[PDB]
Amino acid sequence: KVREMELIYARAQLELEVSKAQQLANVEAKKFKEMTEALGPGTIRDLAV
Amino acid sequence: AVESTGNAKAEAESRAEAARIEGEGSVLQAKLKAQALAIETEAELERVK
Repeated sequence: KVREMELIYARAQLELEVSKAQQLANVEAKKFKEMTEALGPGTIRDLAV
Repeated sequence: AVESTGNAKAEAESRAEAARIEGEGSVLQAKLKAQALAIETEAELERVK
């Protein structure tokens, strides 16, 4: 029974964990996408060339 | 022969008696211990849940 409850904590906490990492990955990637959409191709072009 | 076998038989049967009372007593005490651990881990599993 302790193994069972342990499976409950495991599945729940793992799901919340993956959801957190996913949502943070979302805000991060959306942030970087906002950056490249903002400063534009030519700015990173300036940094590169 | 009868003397030494008699005393050795007495001490040996004494050990057998102690082993038997220890036996059944271990059985019952292990059983009550089983119910105790059962109810304790049950309520514990509940509140922890």
